[PDB]
Amino acid sequence: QGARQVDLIRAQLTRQLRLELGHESVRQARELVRNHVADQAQQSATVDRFLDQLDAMAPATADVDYPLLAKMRSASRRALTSLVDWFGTMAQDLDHQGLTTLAGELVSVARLLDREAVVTRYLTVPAEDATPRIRLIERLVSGKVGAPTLEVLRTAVSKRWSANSDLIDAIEHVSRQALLELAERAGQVDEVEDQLFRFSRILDVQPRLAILLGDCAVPAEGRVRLLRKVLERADSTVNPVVVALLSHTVELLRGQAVEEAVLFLAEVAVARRGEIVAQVGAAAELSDAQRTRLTEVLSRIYGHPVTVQLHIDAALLGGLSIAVGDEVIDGTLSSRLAAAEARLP
Amino acid sequence: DTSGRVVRVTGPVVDVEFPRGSIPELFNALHAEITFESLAKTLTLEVAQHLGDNLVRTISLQPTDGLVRGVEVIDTGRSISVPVGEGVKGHVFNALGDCLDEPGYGEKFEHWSIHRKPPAFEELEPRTEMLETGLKVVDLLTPYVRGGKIALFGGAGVGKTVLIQEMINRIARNFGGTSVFAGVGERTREGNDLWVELAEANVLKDTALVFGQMDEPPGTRMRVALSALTMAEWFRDEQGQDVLLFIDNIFRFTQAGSEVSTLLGRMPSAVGYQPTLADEMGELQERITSTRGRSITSMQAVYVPADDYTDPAPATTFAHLDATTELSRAVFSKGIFPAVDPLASSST
Amino acid sequence: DTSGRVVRVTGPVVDVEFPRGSIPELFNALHAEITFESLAKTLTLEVAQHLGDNLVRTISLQPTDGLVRGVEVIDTGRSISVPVGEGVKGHVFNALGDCLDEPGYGEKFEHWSIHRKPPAFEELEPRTEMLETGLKVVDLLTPYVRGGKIALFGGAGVGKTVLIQEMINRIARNFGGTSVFAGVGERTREGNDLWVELAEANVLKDTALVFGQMDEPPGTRMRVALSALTMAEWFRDEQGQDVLLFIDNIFRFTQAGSEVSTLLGRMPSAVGYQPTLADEMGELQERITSTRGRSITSMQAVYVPADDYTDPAPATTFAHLDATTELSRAVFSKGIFPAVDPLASSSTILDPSVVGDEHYRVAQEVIRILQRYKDLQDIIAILGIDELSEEDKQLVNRARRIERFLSQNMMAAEQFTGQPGSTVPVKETIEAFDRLCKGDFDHVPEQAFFLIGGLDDLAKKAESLGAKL
Amino acid sequence: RVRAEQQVASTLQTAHEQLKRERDAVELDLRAHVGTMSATLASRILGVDL
Amino acid sequence: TIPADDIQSAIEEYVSSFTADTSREEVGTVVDAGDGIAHVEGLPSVMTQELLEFPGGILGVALNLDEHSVGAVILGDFENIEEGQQVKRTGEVLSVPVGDGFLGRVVNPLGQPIDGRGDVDSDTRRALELQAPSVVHRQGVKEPLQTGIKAIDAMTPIGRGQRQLIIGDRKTGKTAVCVDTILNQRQNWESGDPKKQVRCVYVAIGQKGTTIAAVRRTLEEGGAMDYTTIVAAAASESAGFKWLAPYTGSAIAQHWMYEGKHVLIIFDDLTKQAEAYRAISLLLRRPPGREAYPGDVFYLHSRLLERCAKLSDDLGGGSLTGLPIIETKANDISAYIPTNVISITDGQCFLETDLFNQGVRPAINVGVSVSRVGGAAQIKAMKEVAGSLRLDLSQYRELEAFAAFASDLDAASKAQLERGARLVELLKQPQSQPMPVEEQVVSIFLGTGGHLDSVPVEDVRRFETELLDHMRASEEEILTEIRDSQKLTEEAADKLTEVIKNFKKGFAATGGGSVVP
Amino acid sequence: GQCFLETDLFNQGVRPAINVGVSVSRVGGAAQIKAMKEVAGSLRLDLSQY
Ligand SMILES: Nc1ncnc2c1ncn2[C@@H]1O[C@H](COP(=O)(O)OP(=O)(O)OP(=O)(O)O)[C@@H](O)[C@H]1O
Ligand SMILES: Nc1ncnc2c1ncn2[C@@H]1O[C@H](COP(=O)(O)OP(=O)(O)O)[C@@H](O)[C@H]1O
Ligand SMILES: [Mg+2]
Ligand SMILES: [Mg+2]
Repeated sequence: QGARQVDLIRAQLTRQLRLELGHESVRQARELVRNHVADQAQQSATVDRFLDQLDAMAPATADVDYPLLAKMRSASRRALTSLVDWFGTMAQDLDHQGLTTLAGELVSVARLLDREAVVTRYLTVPAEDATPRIRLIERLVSGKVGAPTLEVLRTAVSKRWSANSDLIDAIEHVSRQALLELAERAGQVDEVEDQLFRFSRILDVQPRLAILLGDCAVPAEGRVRLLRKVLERADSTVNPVVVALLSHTVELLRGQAVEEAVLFLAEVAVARRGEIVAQVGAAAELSDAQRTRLTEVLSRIYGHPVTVQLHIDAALLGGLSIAVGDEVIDGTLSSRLAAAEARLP
Repeated sequence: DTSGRVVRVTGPVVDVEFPRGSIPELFNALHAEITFESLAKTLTLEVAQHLGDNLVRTISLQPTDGLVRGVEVIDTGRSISVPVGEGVKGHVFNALGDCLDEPGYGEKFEHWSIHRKPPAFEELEPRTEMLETGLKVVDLLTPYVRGGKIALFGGAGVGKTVLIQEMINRIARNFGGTSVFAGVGERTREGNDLWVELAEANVLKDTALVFGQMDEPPGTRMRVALSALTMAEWFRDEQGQDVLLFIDNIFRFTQAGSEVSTLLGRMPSAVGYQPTLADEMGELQERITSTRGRSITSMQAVYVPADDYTDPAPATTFAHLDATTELSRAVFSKGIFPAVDPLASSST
Repeated sequence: DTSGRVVRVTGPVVDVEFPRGSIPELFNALHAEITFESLAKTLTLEVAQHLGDNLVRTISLQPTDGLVRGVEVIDTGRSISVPVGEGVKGHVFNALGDCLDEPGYGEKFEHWSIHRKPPAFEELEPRTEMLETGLKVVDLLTPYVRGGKIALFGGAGVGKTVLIQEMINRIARNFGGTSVFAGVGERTREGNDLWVELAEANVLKDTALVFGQMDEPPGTRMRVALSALTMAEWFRDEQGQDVLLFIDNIFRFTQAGSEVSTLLGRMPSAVGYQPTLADEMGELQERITSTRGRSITSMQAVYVPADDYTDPAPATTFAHLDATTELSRAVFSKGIFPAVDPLASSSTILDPSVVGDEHYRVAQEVIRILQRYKDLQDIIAILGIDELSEEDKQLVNRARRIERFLSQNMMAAEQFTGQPGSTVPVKETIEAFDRLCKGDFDHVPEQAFFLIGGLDDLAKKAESLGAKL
Repeated sequence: RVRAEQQVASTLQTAHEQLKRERDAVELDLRAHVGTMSATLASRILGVDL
Repeated sequence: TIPADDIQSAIEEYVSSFTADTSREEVGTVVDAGDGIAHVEGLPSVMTQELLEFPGGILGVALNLDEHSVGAVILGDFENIEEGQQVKRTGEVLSVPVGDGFLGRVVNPLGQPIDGRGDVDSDTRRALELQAPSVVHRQGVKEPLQTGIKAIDAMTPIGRGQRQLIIGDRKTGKTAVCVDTILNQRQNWESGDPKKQVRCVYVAIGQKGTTIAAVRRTLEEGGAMDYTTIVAAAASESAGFKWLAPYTGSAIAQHWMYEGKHVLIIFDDLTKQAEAYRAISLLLRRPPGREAYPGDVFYLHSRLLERCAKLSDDLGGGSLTGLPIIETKANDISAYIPTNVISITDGQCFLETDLFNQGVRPAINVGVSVSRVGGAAQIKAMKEVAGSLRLDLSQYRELEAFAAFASDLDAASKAQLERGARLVELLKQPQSQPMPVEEQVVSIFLGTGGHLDSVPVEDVRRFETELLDHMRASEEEILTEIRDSQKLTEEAADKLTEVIKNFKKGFAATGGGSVVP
Repeated sequence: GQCFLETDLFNQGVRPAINVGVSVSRVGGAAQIKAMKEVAGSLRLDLSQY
C-alpha cells in the first residue's frame, strides 16, 4: 500500500507537470499566431482558406424564420397572416405622403390603444359576431383619420386574438410594412436595410444611448427629439424613411430592449423580402468579392438568399464566425485556440 | 396537415399543440417518436386536459427522456385500446395491450377502449348472491359474493400465490370461467415468478396477465387495472363467461392516481391523495359487477398505510369490498392450507 | 456609465438593473447609498440571482430602511472579502470584515474572498485522535476527535452556550495554535460576555472573533459564518498550525437562508425550509475540515427547533459531524448538567481500536444500563418500583446513580450554581464508572453523585451525607 | 504493523524528496521542444506550415 | 524515476494531431440563472435529459423544455454562470464510462476519478437511463449473496438479484452492514471463478468527504478495493451530482451484469438522492405533493431499483443485487420515501436504536425484518439450521415478559426462555468481521442444536468464537464439507457434535464452573 | 431566559405558577445581591431534583 501511495504521488505530479507544460505550449502558439496574423494579407489568406471549407459545408436543412410571427402562441398567428395578406392586397393603393401619413396615424392610434386599455380589452374579444366591435372603432375615429386606415382596423378587430398585446403589436407591424413598401417604391430596400443594420451596430456598441431611450414612463416627444437629433447630427443618414421607422418604433417601445428592437426592425425589413439575416465576425473587413463568395456559399447552405453583417473585432485573430438565427459556424482561429487550450490532457 | 407537435416537456407531462379543428378528445391516445438511437421508442400519450389555444396536456406512458420540441404527434382518434378475445389467455400484456412474452401477438384482435361505463341502473342485480367456491373455510365463515370484491390480506410466505392459483382453478372448472390478473405496480421479479408458476401449474392457459410494472411512469400504473378490467368485461359481456379478476395492490392504483394528479398541478386533498380519489375508485370498482346472469368477481390485494384503516385510500377502497380474507402465518405454520385466518377474515 | 439602478425593494431583497454587459457575476458585492441623515449608510448587496433582462436580485447585508428606488449601485467587481493574517487575532470583527473595537484596523491586510471551494477529495484524511476535555460524560460516551468535527445539539436554552464556553475554557485556554469564534445570529449580551471573559483569561490575544447577531438582517447572519470560516481557512492553509473553530448556533445560517428563500422566488420545502437546504449546508460544512497534515478542530452549536430532532435542519446537520453531544430538555428538567442525553449522543472514535477495550466496555455497559432504565421508567411510574424484579430494582438504583454521576459542576457554570468547577481525567472516569456498573457504590445515596467531579469528590459528598464507600 | 509502518513512512519521505529532485532538475530541459510543438500546433490551427 | 521526456512526447503527439472541424453548432443563450438552475433560450433541437456545455467547461442537463426557454440543472461550478453566456448542444444524453478499469477507483457521478490515481481506462460508454431487463429476460432468484452477518444470512436471506432495504434511524449500523457485505466477498474474489466473484459498487450520496475516505480506508484494510468501485457525490457537490450518483453507479455494474458477472451495488442514503431531486424539482417550479416531493419520486426510485435483476441464462446469467439505505426519523417507517422504498424492494432489514443500545449489534429487528425471496436464497445447511430459529426467537420474544417468574413457568416455557436468550446472544457480531457461510452454519448449529444450554448466557459469544477457532485449527474437514457440499450430512453432524463435546470438556466459563452437561 | 407558567401548577395552588424545571435565567447570580446569591445558590436545581 505504501508503494501504491508513492506511485500515486509520482503519477499525480507527473500529470501536473504535463498540464502546465501544455498550458504554456498553447500560450506560445497563441502569441505565435497573433504575431503571424498581424500580416494584413495573412488574415485574408486565413478567411478565404476557411471559405473553401464553407464550400465543402453543404447541405443544410434550413427553415424560413419570421420576425414575431414565430413568437405569438396561436390564434394571433392566423390573425397576423390574415392581416398581412390583407395588406398585401392593399399594397398598391396609397401614394408617397399617403403611406407616410398611414404610418403616422397608425402609430398615433396605437398610442390611443395603449392609452385606454379597457377599450383594447373590449375590441380584442375572440368572439364570432364581432360586428359591434367594428362599430366601436369607427365610433372612436369616425372623422379623425383616413378611410383605408379605418378599413384595415375594421378587418383587424374582426379577427380573433389570443391576447391584447398581439393586436397592439400587429397594428405597429402593418404600419411598419407600409413604411417598408414606401421605402421599396423609392428603390432603397437594401440601402435602408443595411443602414438600419449599421444604426443597430452603433446603437448596441455604445448602449448608453440605448438605455436612455428605454425610459418607459417618460413622454416620447423628448425621446424622438433626442433620437432624430443624434441621427441627423451627421448626414450619413440622408434617407429619412429610416428615421421615420425608428422614430415611430421608439414611440411605443413598451420596455423592449432598444439594442434588440432595432435589430428586430432591421430583421423584419429584410424578412419582407424573404431573406434570412446572418451575422458574421472577423478581424478585418474583406473585399466585396469575398462578400459575394460569402453570400453565395451561405445561400447554398441555407437554401435562401441571405445578407451579412460584418462586425469588426480584431481579437478574434482572423477567420470568420457566422451566426444564422440560433446556430453558429465558428471558424475564427481564436476560438480554435481556446478549444485546443481547454481540451488539453 | 392535421397532426400536432410537442410544445413543452416536463417529465411525464407533455403539452401538444394541434391545428384549429383537430383537437383530440379527452383521454385520447397520441403517438410521438423518440429517434435518438439509444432511447429510440414510440411514446404513447394520454390527453389529460384541454389547456386552450389548441394546446392539450397529456401524460406520457413511457419515459420522455430524449423527446424534442416540435416533434410531430399523431392522434389515433380513440382512447387506449387493449386486445380482447379468447386469444388473450395464456399471454402477458402491459397496460397498453402489447404482449410482453411474444411481441406482436394480439395486434390483429378486436380492440376495446379501456374507458367504459358500468352497466346501466336497469341492468344491475338487485339481489346479492353467494359465490360457492368449494372451499370449506371460505364457503362457511367468509362466503364470497358473486360479482363482488374480496380483500386479500396475505403477506409473503402464507400461500397467497397458491390461493390465487386455487381460485383460478375453481373459477375455471366449477363455473367454466376465466381469470384475469392485473399486477398494478408489479415487481418485475415477482411478475416473472408468477408467470413461471402459472406456466408450471398449467393454469396459465386459463389466465390473462396484465402487468403495469413499478419501473414505469404513473400513467401505466394508473391504467393497467382498467386494461385488465376491459379484458374481463369482454369475457363477461361478449363471451358470456364468469370472470375472476385479481387486482394486486389496488393501493398502487390509488397511489399512481395520486402521482398523476400531482404531476398535473392539481391541489391535493386531505392526507395528500388526489381531489378525485373516490370518483376514480368508483369509476374502477363499479364495472366489477354481475350483469345479465354473468359476473366479474374480483379479489384485490389491499395495502393499509401505517396500519391506519381510516387512511383515505383504504377508507375509500373498503367502501366497495364485500368480503375480507386474511392469510395468517400462525395458521400456515400449523400446516393448515389455505392459511385463512378464520377470526380475522369476514364477510358482509 | 456602468453602474446600476435600484428597481425593487421588498424587505432585505433588492432588485437592481444594470446595462447590458455590465451585469455583475453571482455573489459579487454591490454598494448602494442611503442618504437619510438619521439612517445614512452604505448598503452592501450580495448578488444572489440573475433575473434576466439585465435584472439582478441581491440580498442586503444591512437594513434597507431609507433606500430609494433608482439610486446608483456600484459594482465592486469582486465578492465580499474579509481581512486575513496573523493580525486579526485579538480583535472583534464584522461579517463584512470591519473591526468593531478599533475601526479601520485591518484595511491594509490581505483580503480573502469569503467564498471558497472545499478541499479536493484526495486531500481528505480521517481523524481518529481523541481530544480529552475533562467532562465525565463527554470523555466517556462522546469522546471528541482531535482535528475532527464536533457539535452540540439541543433545543432552546438547554446547555449549548454554556457548554461551548466550557470547551473554550478547557481546550482553547492551553492551546498552541489559533482560535476563531463565529457568533452566527446569537445574542449580543453573550458576545460581549465572551469578549470580556477572553480578555480576562488572556486568551483574546490568540482568538479572532467574528460576530453577526440576531438583530442583523438575514444577509449578515448568512455570511458571518463564511467570513469566520475564511479566517480559519487562512490560518489552516497559509500559516498551517492547529486552528480551533467555534461557531455558536450555526443553524442561524440555515434559518437566515430560509427567511429570504421565498423573497428570492423559490418554492418552499417540507417544513418551510428552502429547497436548497442540504446543498447550502454542504457547501458551507465541507469547508470546515482538516486536510492532510493541516488541522482544524471544529466545534459548533446546533439549535434544534422545538426540541424536534427530526426537523430537517438538525437532521441534515447530523451527517457532517464526527462527534455529537445531544442535549435534552428531559435531562435539563431533572437538574442534571450538562444535560447530555447519553442514549442519543455518539462519537465515531468510540471504537475498541481507538479508545481501548476497557473504555469501550464501560461505555457500552453504561449505555445498556441507561437504556434498560429508560425502558422500565413507565412501569415504575404506573405500577411502582416494588413490582419489578430484584435484578431490575438493583439495575434501577445503579442507573439512577449513574445518570446522576454523569452530571458535573462545570467551570463555566459557576455563575449559575456558585460552585467552582471540576476536571476529571479519562482514566479516573473509566474506573469510576466501572465501579458504578459493578455496584461498588450501591450503598451511597442518590445524592453525593450529583454535580461532583471524580471519586474523591464522591467520597467527600458521601461522607457529608453520612456514608462511606 | 508499526515496523511495516515506520519503514514505509521513512522510504516514502526519502522517495518524495528524490522525486522532487528529479522534478525540479528535469523541469526545464524539456522546454527545448515547447517551441517547436507550439509551432506545429500553430501550423495545425492555421492549416499552413506558417 | 519520472518519465519527463515521455511527458514531452504525450502532449507532442496530442498537439501534432489536434484538429477541430468547424462544424455548424446549435447554440442558445442563458436568460436567467440561480441556485444551480439556468434557463436557456434557443436550442430548438435539444432533447429531454440532454447534456449541455456552458462556457468554462461547465455541464448541465436539460430537464424542463417549453416554448420559452430550457430549464437546465448545472452539474457544478454554478457560480460561473451568467446571463448572456452561450450554451452549446452536445447531442447526447447522460452517458458514463464503463469497464473493468473502475475497480478500485473513486469517481464522480460522471466517471471522472476524484482519487487522484490517474485516468480510468474505459472499455465503452453506457447511457444512464437504459431500460431495465424485461419480465421475460429475468430468472428466479436462487443463488445466495452471503452478507457474512448471521442475523441477515439466517433470518432475512439475500439472493443474487434481490433488492434488500437497510432501513434505520441513524447510527444504527447501516453503513456497517453494507461494508461487511462488501468485505465478505473477498474470498469469493480470491477464487478466480467468474461464477463466484462479486464485483461491488458503493454509491455515497450526500456524505461528508471524510466519511467516504473512512469507508474507502475500511475497504482497503480488508482487501476489498480489488473489486470495489466508489461513486461519490459528496455533500458539497451540486444537487445534480447527488441526484445522478445512483444512476451513475447503476450504469456501471450493468456493463458487468450483462457480461455475465455478478454485482452488488449499495446506495448509501437514497433519502439524500430524494432530497436532491426534490431541490431540483422545486427550483424548476414543478408541482409539489406530499412533503413537497415532485410527484415522480416513486418513479425516481423504482426506475433505479428495478434494474437490479437476475438475468436469464440466455442473457449470460448475470445479476445485480441492490442494497439501498434509508434513514428514517424517530423510526417513522410510514414517511413518504420510506414507504416508497419499502414498497419497491424485496425485503427490509429494520435497524433500531433501542436494540443498538441494548447491546444487540447488528441492531436488526428480526421480528419485523422480512425477505420475500426467503429460503430460496440459502444453502441447504443454512436453510435447515436456521428454520429452527425464527419460531424460537418469536417464542422467546413472547415469553420474555415472564423472565422474572421462571419459577411459575412450565418446564417447556423456561426451556424456551433460556434457549431464546442463548439465541439472541448468538446473533450478535462485531463490526468489520464477517463470517463465511460454513462458520455461520456451525454457529447456528451450536445455537439450535442445544449445545449452548450448558454455557452461561454471558459466555455464549466467547464460546462460539473459541469453538470456531478450534475448528479452524484442528478440524478443517467439517468446514470443508459444509463449504463444498452446501449441506450438513449426518456423518458431519456426528463429527461436529463430538468435537463440541470435547471442546466443552475443555472449555472454561467465566463463572468458574464447567460447561459439561 | 424564561419564566414558564402552567395551568396545572396554577390549579395545584403553586402561585406564581412557574415551572421550576424548565424556567431559567441566563444571567443568574450576576443579577442577585450577595446575600440572595449565597442563600439561593442551588435552589432551582434542588427543586428540579425534588
Ligand atoms: N456490529 C457492530 N458492533 C459494534 N458496533 C457497531 C456495529 N455496527 C456499527 N457499530 C458502530 O456504530 C457506529 C455508527 O454506525 P454506522 O455509522 O454504521 O451507522 P449508519 O447507519 O452509517 O448511521 P449514519 O449513516 O447516520 O452515520 C460506528 O461507530 C460503529 O462503531
Ligand atoms: N452546567 C450548568 N449548570 C447550571 N446551569 C446551567 C448549566 N448549563 C446550562 N445551565 C442553565 O441553562 C441556561 C441557558 O443555557 P444555554 O446553554 O445558555 O442555552 P442555549 O443552549 O440555548 O444557548 C443558563 O442560564 C443556565 O442557568
Ligand atoms: Mg446559546
Ligand atoms: Mg451511514
